[PDB]
Amino acid sequence: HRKVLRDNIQGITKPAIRRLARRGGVKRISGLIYEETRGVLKVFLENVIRDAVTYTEHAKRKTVTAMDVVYALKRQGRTLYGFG
Amino acid sequence: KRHRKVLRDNIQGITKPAIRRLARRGGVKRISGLIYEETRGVLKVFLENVIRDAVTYTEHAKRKTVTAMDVVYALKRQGRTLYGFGG
Amino acid sequence: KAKTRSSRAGLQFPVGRVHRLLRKGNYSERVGAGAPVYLAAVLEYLTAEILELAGNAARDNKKTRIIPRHLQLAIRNDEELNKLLGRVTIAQGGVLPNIQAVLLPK
Amino acid sequence: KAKTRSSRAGLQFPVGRVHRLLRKGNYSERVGAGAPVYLAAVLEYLTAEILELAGNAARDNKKTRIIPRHLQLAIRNDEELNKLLGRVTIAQGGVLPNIQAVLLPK
Amino acid sequence: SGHIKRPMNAFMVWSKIERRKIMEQSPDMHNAEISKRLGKRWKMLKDSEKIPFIREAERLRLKHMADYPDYK
Amino acid sequence: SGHIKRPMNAFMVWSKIERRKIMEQSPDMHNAEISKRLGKRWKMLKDSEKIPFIREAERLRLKHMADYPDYKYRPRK
Amino acid sequence: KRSRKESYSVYVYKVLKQVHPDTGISSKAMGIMNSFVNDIFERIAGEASRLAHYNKRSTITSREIQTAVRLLLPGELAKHAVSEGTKAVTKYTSA
Amino acid sequence: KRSRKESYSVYVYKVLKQVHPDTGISSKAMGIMNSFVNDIFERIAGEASRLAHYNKRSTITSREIQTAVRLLLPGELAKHAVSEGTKAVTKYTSA
Amino acid sequence: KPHRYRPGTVALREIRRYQKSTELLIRKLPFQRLVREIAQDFKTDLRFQSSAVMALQEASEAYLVGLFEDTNLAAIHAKRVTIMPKDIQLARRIRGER
Amino acid sequence: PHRYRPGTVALREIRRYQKSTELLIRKLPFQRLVREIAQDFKTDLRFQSSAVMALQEASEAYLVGLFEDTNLAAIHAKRVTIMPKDIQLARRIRGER
DNA sequence: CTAATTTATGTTTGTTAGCGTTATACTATTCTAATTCTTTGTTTCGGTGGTATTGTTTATTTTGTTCCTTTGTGCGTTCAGCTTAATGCCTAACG
DNA sequence: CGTTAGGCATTAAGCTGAACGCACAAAGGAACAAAATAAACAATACCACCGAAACAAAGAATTAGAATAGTATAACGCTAACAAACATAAATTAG
Repeated sequence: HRKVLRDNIQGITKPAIRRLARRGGVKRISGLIYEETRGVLKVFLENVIRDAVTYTEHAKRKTVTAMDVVYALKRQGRTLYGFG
Repeated sequence: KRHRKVLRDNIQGITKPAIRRLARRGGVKRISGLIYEETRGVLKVFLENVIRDAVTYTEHAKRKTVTAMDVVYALKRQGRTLYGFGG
Repeated sequence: KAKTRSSRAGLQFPVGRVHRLLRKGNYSERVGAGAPVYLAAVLEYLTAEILELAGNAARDNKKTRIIPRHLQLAIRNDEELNKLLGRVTIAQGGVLPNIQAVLLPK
Repeated sequence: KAKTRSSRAGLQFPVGRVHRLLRKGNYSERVGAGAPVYLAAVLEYLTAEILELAGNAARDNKKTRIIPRHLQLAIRNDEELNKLLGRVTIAQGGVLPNIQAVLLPK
Repeated sequence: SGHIKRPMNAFMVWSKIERRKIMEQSPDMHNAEISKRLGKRWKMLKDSEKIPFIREAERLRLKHMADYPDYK
Repeated sequence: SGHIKRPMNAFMVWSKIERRKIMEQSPDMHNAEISKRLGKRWKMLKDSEKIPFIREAERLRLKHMADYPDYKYRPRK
Repeated sequence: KRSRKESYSVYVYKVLKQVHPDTGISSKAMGIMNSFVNDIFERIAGEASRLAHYNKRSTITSREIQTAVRLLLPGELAKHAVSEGTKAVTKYTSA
Repeated sequence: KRSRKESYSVYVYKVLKQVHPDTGISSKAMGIMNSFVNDIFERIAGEASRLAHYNKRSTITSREIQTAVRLLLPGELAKHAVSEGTKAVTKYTSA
Repeated sequence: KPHRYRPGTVALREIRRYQKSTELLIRKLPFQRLVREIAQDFKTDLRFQSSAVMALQEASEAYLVGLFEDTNLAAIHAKRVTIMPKDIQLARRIRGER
Repeated sequence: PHRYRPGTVALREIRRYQKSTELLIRKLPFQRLVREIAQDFKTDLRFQSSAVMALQEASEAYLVGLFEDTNLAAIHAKRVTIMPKDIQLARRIRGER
């Protein structure tokens, strides 16, 4: 069950970025939007995941629940409704 | 030429040079003439918010005056904490 | 014969549970007896305001269930509930459908 | 002979006062004895980081006093102290002097 | 619990009966290795040997569409 | 305009006559610095030198109470 | 014989049947309503706690809750909630 | 015979004389440092309280403070502060 | 001769149907792989609940949709429709992000 | 006569006021405005002088933050000036409308 | 410049790590199903550069307008010590 | 899981003298501010374009779903033993 991962930021694809953009009301999307949006997503996930990891490592636990992700998003001021 | 006095309209007290200075502090090279009234309204609603919160604070304590700590606590809740006026 | 505290106030939310959560939430050492009655009152009124607009949205959509798309619609269409829940996002809620007028053709 | 708890840790901030504020701040029912020593340590280090940059700013300005303009300069010029105090404004502090490069003439 | 299950395809019922066969002939065998061997043998079968299983799966598909015609 | 002015105390009449003195002896002097210096000198005066001014202010106070005996301060908006 | 989840799920349904008898509700929307109830409870109790601390009050009474309601809830929601609350305490004290 | 203001004014000056012996400080900057100390104390104690609640711990020990320090303070400030803290508890426990 | 639409004509219909629909627009498995890729660097060998990755996906989609709304506001303000990365950096800068 | 170029005095005032930490709002008119607005919420509301000083300081900070964001938005749109649409955008993106 | 506020010692107590067990959801595997991402060839349209008009800001001078910093006095507001009823928390019981 | 009857010990309403805070008297240029103006440079209106993004069809390649087994792990309950609150005597310190 040991494994290392790499290059998973290409897994969030460009016609899957275009749908997140066209939900927000965007009518035209340039070509260089994608890597910048992937980096924005990367730093946001890095902040919230580091917060969740510190939350779960304080509890002497080994898995990541959804409640800790909710607390991590609460600490950034983006509260999530729907998980407890 | 002759001085003009207008009843009430306290928002108007915030003069036009005292707003050009606020924008020069912000690093602004040019200000159009339609900015002063909009900035007056912005300042008005900001003070309306903070003052209403501080009034509810000092009214909960049954105090007729508005101390500084009440303004600190009213500004803390909007995400703009004041340093220097006591905790 | 004795009657419950939730219906002593004539409400639905349990006064005892909010009293217990105010105690064990570590907000003060003591808590007044009017505090949970008030808090349950404002809570029940608040969820009444949510569910009434949600039912009107779902009946406006010719549906019979409340899915969270209806909750997001009922919250984002309001003015003074949008200020209460402006930062909060909603799971599986979607957005309020509105398109900028310059994007639309003439 | 007995020695104070602030210098038991070899610090300046009083362990007893932060212990009392953790007690009376109503954060928990109990509090560990290492909590105030840790909190005073991080606090003293934090104000050391502030005052060192403030003294370097005031000595850089050929002044001998710390006015809050120096504190605002020392906080806004830093990277990881600007994130701690990004929302906080400073009384009589002024701004960090920086002008956009397109406003400046060529 | 009310959950409608997916209908079985050819390989699932084939591996079901053949795994029951292997578990009644062989003791002390781990099922992941069983399924590895069953996939290996199913890929070395000729297509001439699979038409009963795919036809039976097609019968389950027509039974499923006749049982739920407005299903999506 | 009908507005009753406040009566002068000791320091106001003292600074009035002494500021007139300074303005007849010194040209090109700003009045804020004048008043700063006048407050400084009034706080380094001994109390033995101020009794005429406080007594004159007390005479103005008794003249004010004899001029308006039914007077009470009423702040308005 | 599982330990039971303490939640506000029944009372949201009771309120819904008081206000809307015909329409049903999902389960995930009920979880959303539970999370919303807990969020608002946390907001109001936190403001009441810090108000009792700013006035050095060791007891949170209904005044602090009323002030916190006037603080958080904007617009007519504030006065509607205060009217509901005072109606509730008058009901609770009259009995 | 006035009642006395409990504040952190002396210890900021002690730290300043430890770190910068020549330069003085104003009074309003000392008030700013007092407000900053109280702000950071509130942030750290609030995160420690909510962490003890999320784990159902009734006792705030140094672990919660350490986790909250790693939460709030970004960059190298976090590990520098943790090293200072562990140095402090090793000093306090060795004595 | 096949019939072709115009650029933008299909885009409004897509905007409407995605504003109406409430599902997630990025697949769950690449998000699982990316979350497990990122969370190696803080502590290796973490198990992620499916509900946790779903909650992260919900908040991720919400954050990016809000950021793209602000991006469209800024690009419209500069009299553009085609958004650009400087609009993203601006809308992050104004927001208090960086 | 030798008048300066348009903006050079503005630049010198930019550097002077940014180098300065002074309060740019006169105290009496701000006192009048504060005691005029606060009467609408409650009557007989005297203010401490520190409270109105704090309000003036915080409004100065809020406005200079609003104005640096405004100038960011105006520079982004290839404009040196400030128009009120920039203030609208900077208040909208900050999530204050 | 001496009250007062932190520090130390022993006691109770109530919290928590250690341990066992077990259940339970997690991870991996292998199949089909479906669906959607990427390539490649149109096609059409919006960001960007370049020029010209205009409209409005700025910098300046003149002329009012105010302000500012100084101490004592009057009056309204708050606060702190002391009284005193209110009340909420704990226990025992009940449903 | 939720409610209810009596102590008691803590806590907010009540009250008064006292201390705080603020306005304001004169002054008188200083510093500020409003108003009118020359014009100069910035906003903007318009036009061309070209390459950049959208659209489409095909296939590939990926995810979805399910059965399933192991399986690390997490969530239950006893138990000790340990650490923290509490009662009571110095001390230094500090506003």
